[PDB]
Amino acid sequence: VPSNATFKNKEKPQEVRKANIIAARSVADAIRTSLGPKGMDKMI
Amino acid sequence: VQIFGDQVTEERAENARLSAFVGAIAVGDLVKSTLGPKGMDKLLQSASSNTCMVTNDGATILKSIPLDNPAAKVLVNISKVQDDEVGDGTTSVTVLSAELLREAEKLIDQSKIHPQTIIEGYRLASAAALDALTKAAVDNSHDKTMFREDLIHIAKTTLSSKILSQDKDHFAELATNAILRLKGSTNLEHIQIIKILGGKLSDSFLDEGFILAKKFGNNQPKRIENAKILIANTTLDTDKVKIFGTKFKVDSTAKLAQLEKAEREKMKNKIAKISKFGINTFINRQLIYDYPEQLFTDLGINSIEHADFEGVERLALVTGGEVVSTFDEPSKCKLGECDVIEEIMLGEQPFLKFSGCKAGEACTIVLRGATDQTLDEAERSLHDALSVLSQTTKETRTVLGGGCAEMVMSKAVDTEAQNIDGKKSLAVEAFARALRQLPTILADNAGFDSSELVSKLRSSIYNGISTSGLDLNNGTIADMRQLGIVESYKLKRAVVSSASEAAEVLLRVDNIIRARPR
Amino acid sequence: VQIFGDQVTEERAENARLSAFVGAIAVGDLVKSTLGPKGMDKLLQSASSNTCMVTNDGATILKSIPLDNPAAKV
Amino acid sequence: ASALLDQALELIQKGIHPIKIANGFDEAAKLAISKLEETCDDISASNDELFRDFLLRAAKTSL
Amino acid sequence: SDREQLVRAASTSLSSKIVSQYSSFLAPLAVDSVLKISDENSKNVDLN
Amino acid sequence: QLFNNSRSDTLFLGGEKISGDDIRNQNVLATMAVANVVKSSLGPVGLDKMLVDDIGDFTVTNDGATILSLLDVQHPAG
Amino acid sequence: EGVQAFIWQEFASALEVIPTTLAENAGLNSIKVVTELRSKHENGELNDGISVRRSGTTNTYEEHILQPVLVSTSAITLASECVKSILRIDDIAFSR
Ligand SMILES: Nc1ncnc2c1ncn2[C@@H]1O[C@H](COP(=O)(O)OP(=O)(O)O)[C@@H](O)[C@H]1O
Ligand SMILES: [Mg+2]
Ligand SMILES: [Mg+2]
Ligand SMILES: [Mg+2]
Repeated sequence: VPSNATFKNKEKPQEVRKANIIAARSVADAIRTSLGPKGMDKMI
Repeated sequence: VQIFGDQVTEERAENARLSAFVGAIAVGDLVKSTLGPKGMDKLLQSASSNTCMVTNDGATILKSIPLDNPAAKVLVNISKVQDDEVGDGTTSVTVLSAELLREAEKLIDQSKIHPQTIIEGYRLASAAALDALTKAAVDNSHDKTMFREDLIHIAKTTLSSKILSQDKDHFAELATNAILRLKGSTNLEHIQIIKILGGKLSDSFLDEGFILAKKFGNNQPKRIENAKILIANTTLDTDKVKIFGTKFKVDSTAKLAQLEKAEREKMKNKIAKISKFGINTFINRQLIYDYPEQLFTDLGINSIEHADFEGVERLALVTGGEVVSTFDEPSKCKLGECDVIEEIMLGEQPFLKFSGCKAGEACTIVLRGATDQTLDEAERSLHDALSVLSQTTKETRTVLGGGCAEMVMSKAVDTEAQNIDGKKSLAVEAFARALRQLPTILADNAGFDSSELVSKLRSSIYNGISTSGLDLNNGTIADMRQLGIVESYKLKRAVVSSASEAAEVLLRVDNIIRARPR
Repeated sequence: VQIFGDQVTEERAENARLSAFVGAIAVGDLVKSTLGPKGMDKLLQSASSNTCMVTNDGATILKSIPLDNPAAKV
Repeated sequence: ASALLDQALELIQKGIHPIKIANGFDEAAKLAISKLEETCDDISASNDELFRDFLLRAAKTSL
Repeated sequence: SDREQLVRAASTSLSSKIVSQYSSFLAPLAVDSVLKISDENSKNVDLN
Repeated sequence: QLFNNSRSDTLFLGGEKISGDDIRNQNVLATMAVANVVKSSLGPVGLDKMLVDDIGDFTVTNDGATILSLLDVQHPAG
Repeated sequence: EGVQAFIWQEFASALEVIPTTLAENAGLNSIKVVTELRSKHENGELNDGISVRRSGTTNTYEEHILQPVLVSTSAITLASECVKSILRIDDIAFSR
């Protein structure tokens, strides 16, 4: 059950995908406050 | 004594080499994860302009990433040459050329073999590998039914690694019909690719006729039935008089008023010669002024201006006519006919659509995607698929893919390795194990154990069955004839030839002299 | 979010497993030619006083040569 | 601890007050301890011969 | 062409826009603009 | 007000982005800073103000139309 | 009965962010609304939604609140195609 089959290598892509999701959800949080009739305008 | 100068980096002997081996390992590991249908795409961020690109092609990755290693550029150039001559397999060439050095790294180290002796091992191994791959090829184009079916299997194999792999089932017919309409002429200038935002990837449809984005004249109607299409090389513009090199000498303004009127009648007489053809549609290569445009309204002639150099030949072949310059003789330059010139709109930009033309010698592909990162890859995904399908028209020899081709070539290498006396026999067996690294990575990127799949595939071919291959969906050994995996012989021959020659260059480098950068 | 302070080098990925194995290769290749009766001695250049030391033993060679790689310190 | 914070971040985005999240973890902590306390058994009834075996069992796990 | 379905959908699509309070006369404005171009083929209705 | 907020944590912006009540607080201070001028100039009992271009010339303007025109305000809401 | 089914459970819960945001921006409690949303949407086939004027759950058709189908259809399609493109990035390399 252990020690057999295969072992995962180069686990950085697992962290790269996490860094891409966290950075994308951070952008979606600022625009989330503008959703619906109760949303607010964003001055840039 | 330092003869070279200040700030001159040089490595010699064991320092000179192992700079080329680490260079191939660093370059090979970048495209190692992109090999196979389960491979992962790599994102490239530019140091300036903040431009990002998502690409699965091993050639486009090596061109964007700056590399100061002289041996790294060796693997970059072979990826461009493989992209120039074929366009597919650029990732496999970089990996296979790197695995030849990884095996040769232990040959000089563990077995203590001279580098030139290893070169003689690849020469005898590559000669036997190309002979076994040629005999495994199957003749094509003898039957028009089998020729069309083989092109569908090639498009499914190339697009398997692309992001199109989900929708490639519907895209196999998209890329196949574009090649059959070329009538044997191989060019990608006749195939147009338009990017559109919105929808889904599978919404991409094949264009009947030729579609090119243009705009009608101000007073010209959108839809004309049975319109005649003509393309003119000459542009309607102020020509001076004839030879240029002149200016008017006006003694009195009484003749100056009739002088400008004479220039208005010159372009008016040129349109009168065009109206002798009875055309309902006119196409110009460059911008048309408003003065000649009004002459097309009274004559019922459509106008298309600002045509690109590629758009001139794409439109002329679909309609069947040829580009007219002098307009003098009406009998020459017989013109085709288009059924529907009515313009449609895809997205926020209207696209002029044609239907029911005489010839399909040129094609147009419409692509729809969510972001430009997908559209940038969707164009390069079909560009690699249409390149192999276009080369398959002239080159009919095809072989089985799916990791089977690399294993069949390695079978003949181990057969002739037993009859080769000397230390160069170890370099011959190293070429066979290097061919097994390509199907090994196919299992690693798919999440399956490579030691189990390669061992079952290696022992199955020695039993006399050459149709066995790797199935990544079920994670077992399956037949390539049933799964429909077919690749062209020119594709696999270019991978083995380019990788074997690239590894020979870096094994011949005993010194590296780096001049001071400018 | 970076929990570590400034000028803190860490490798959580393939770069760590690569640096650990290659770090032992340079250590093994240094004392490789010193194994056997046909081996050759090594020269040590001192950073102070310019005192040269020539020894075939691998214990003095590894302790005298500074090594910042933890894989080498093992 | 980080697993409790990962599940709490999802509850904060839903509009739950952080104190209401902490109040739920305190009540759920005593329910888990009281449940596992009833499942375990007392090994003190064994003699000194068997008591040494239980010490060898937990030793190999921590090693 | 339905004045009940188009106007109520145009004012609802405004939502948080600053014109929501001005949507009284603006909702028939966007409806009557599209109704001037009618086709049975459901063309994209160019906004030029 | 108070202490400056952290700069783009996980947000990865090249500029400065502040959220919460700090924006509406600075927006009020933008209108209150420009009001204290116009305030004392209102009514018959109001007094004129003198604006200087640093080049040696002065400008006496009672109403806030030219005052706000001459004074450079870089605040977006100001 | 598969690992693909376990992913679909998170796909349905991911769409709840839109009605949750409507309550957060309006000051109402999201769970108190969703608790009423799950009960009313079980018997009712459609038109049950959140109304910002009445601050609660009521019939959106009687309130005239309506949106085209192409707005919601493209929102689900474009979101699924973007997630597929993001999850395929295994690394980010500096280029020229
Ligand atoms: N559907 C499939 N099943 C099994 N193997 C495949 C499949 N599609 C592609 N391959 C293998 O992946 C390898 C790489 O294919 P391709 O992407 O065309 O070249 P590259 O990866 O060099 O761009 C090929 O050698 C082929 O054997
Ligand atoms: Mg390919
Ligand atoms: Mg422990
Ligand atoms: Mg809206």
